[PDB]
Amino acid sequence: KSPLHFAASYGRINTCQRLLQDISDTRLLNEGDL
Amino acid sequence: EMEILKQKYRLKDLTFLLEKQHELIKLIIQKMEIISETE
Amino acid sequence: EMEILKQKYRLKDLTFLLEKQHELIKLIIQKMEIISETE
Repeated sequence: KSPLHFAASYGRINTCQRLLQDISDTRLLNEGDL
Repeated sequence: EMEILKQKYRLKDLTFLLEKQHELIKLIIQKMEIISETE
Repeated sequence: EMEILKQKYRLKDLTFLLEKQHELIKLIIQKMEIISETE
């Protein structure tokens, strides 16, 4: 949750790619942290 | 007028250098690696 | 004239410190190591 927000916030593309490739259900991109 | 124009050019140069510096710092944040505080 | 000259000196000092800061940040980018985002 928090690591994905941090990576997307500061353009860490490698972390986002290696984190969002785990599953194809897409339950992490659609969320709001505060 | 000459002094005011010189001050304006100095401020414009400061602004341009600040844009370049901000871009460099954004690159530093983008490319640096973190292994301890990964939350 | 005195106030304008003081402002000009303050801006000159800001410019010099910004050059030094930009050089330091360029050094940071040059010398930092990246092990995660190597593309």
